[PDB]
Amino acid sequence: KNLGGKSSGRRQGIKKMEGHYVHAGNIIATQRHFRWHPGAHVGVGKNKCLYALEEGIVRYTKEVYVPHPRNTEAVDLITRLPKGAVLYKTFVHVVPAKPEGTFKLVAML
Amino acid sequence: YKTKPTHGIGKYKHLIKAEVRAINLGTDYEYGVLNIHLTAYDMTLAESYAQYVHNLCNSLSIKVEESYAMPTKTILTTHERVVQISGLSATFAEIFLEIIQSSLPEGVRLSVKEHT
Amino acid sequence: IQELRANVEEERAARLRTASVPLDAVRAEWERTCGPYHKQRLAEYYGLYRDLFH
Amino acid sequence: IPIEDFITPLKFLDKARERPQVELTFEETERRALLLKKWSLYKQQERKMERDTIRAMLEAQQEALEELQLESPKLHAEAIKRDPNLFPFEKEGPHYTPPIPNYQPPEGRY
Amino acid sequence: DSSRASLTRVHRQAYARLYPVLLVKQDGSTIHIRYREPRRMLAMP
Amino acid sequence: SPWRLLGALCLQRPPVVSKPLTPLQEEMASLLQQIEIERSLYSDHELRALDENQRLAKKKADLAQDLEDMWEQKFLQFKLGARITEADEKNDRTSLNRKLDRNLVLLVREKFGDQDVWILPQAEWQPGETLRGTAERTLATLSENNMEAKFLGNAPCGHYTFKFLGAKVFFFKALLLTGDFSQAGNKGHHVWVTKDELGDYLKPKYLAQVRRFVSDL
RNA sequence: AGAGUGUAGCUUAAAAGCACCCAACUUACACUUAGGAGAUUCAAUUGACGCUCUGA
Ligand SMILES: [Mg+2]
Ligand SMILES: [Mg+2]
Repeated sequence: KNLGGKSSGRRQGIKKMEGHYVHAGNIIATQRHFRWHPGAHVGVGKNKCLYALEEGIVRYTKEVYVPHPRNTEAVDLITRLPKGAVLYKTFVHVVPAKPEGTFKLVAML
Repeated sequence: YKTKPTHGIGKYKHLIKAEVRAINLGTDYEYGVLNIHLTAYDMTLAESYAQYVHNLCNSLSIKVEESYAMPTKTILTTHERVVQISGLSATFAEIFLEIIQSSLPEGVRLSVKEHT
Repeated sequence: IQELRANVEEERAARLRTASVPLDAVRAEWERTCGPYHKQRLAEYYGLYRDLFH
Repeated sequence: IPIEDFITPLKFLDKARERPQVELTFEETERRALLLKKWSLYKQQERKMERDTIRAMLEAQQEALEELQLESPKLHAEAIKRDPNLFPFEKEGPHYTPPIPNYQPPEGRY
Repeated sequence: DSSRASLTRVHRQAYARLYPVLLVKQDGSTIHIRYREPRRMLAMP
Repeated sequence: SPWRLLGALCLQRPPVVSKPLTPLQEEMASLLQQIEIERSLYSDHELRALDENQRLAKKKADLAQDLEDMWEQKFLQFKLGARITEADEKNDRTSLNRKLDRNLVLLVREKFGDQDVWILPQAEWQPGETLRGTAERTLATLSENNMEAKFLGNAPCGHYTFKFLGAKVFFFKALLLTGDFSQAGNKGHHVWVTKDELGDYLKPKYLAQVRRFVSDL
């Protein structure tokens, strides 16, 4: 009488751990619900996936969650906490390694 | 992560509560859910004092439930303004019910009616 | 600051959101008080101290 | 029955045409806004007097309940008791006058 | 402080032009109420 | 320690006559008037006080005033009782009708042998008599009138202890919902103090410190 | 008599930051917007004016 339920695992989770070198566009962490939020130099997909935006090193921090004011499912939560409470989520950053470019002499005009 | 010292840094639902008999249990004695009726024949003077007692419960930290009205009687309309109140101490049930009494503007009638 | 709130037409413009402040005059007073301490951030932010006085 | 009267009155739709002449003079808006300022200073102290008594009456009541406790420790268990006879409580607001003369006692009531 | 909550105005927008009518209930207890065609002294039997 | 078992009764009277406005309120009571008048729409009275007389000059191109001159003749008819039935008495401290816009506390003078001090009406209570009924035993021990008082609670207000044998005096509360002051010219000296006469008749720190819980307003 | 003392209501603030006032939208509250007032108790770390109590 129990049908269905045969779905395979979605293989979501951390692809690049902390300290791992990352190139631009490398998918950091595939997820279904927002478990790790995107930090510095990390973008989001439509399917909530985190991908690096610069070449650098993946770091996981705990940061203060301030949501967007136009997000009412998480602002009406924010206006319900007691007066000292502050939310925290874990964020994924990429501390970019290489600089953006160096000034090189091309000619002696 | 569970093995870590920062485990549960991000738990938040234990700071929200996401869901009456009088509380006189042994010594902690509080009133039940009161009703402060207010009545006059004016749309202003029935709402103006009932705006006051709400802001007085806000300043003096009393859990207000409701501020609704009763449907009028044809007798010229009767206006009723009912403020629900829970939470009174031993000490506070005097200082509330006097300054409430002593600040009624003009012929407006009071109540310490209750639930059901 | 008490005297300016004693002239009645001084707060005439203030409640019509239309009073003004002259920027030439604030400048030659700005460098009297905190114009030095504002230049300390600017010379710290522009990296002068970490390069020119080590 | 969840019936009330916070609806809009249905006869109030059509001929709203009395005073579009809503314009006010420039120095008159000074004193009007000078009064609404000086009333806004008025109610601040009109509140701060009441909030003074809401403490100053109060601290004695705890102090007396402390001065009831030490000398009479059986009996600060009944200063925290509650009265039942407040259930049809009432006080009418104050009036313009002591009520009346004897008589003349009339209205047609329709 | 029974002069506090009496300084007021009909806050509504769908409100008429009402006049400070004086009403006696039963025994000369006269109090102001906003009411039309100002009869300026009232009573009930 | 030996205490002389003596409570008291700070009675309150609710003033039934509302205080007249301050003129500082009255400029705003004049300003809250006109803003109520202008922001409205097409009232039923001026629909029949204006548009009739424009149609009546329209037939005159080819009544609500008798209403308006009759309804002023009921306000001039009914003689308003004054807020001021106080200056015609002006000494009548024995009457509950002495001050009408303010709240009143009873004060009966008595005499002791070792002291002689004006007092708030006392209560030599029994231990097995509760404290709350002791407040009810006070209205009905000396003045013997039928003042319809109701109460607040068994909380005290302020404990004052003049010792000689210790003391403790418990200042209670009551409200005059009504009062049948029979034999109003009693043998005693009951003085209805509004507020300012507490320093006129009660001198020390044990009776001019009652003031911190009387309704000032 | 004395002990403690004291920035506007609070400040392990040095003239501030919250509370607080009022008006407009709110059923009211709330939010927000427009506004509103506030203080170093005096005199050279210091001694005499105010409050709180210990006593009479
Ligand atoms: Mg499965
Ligand atoms: Mg499978």
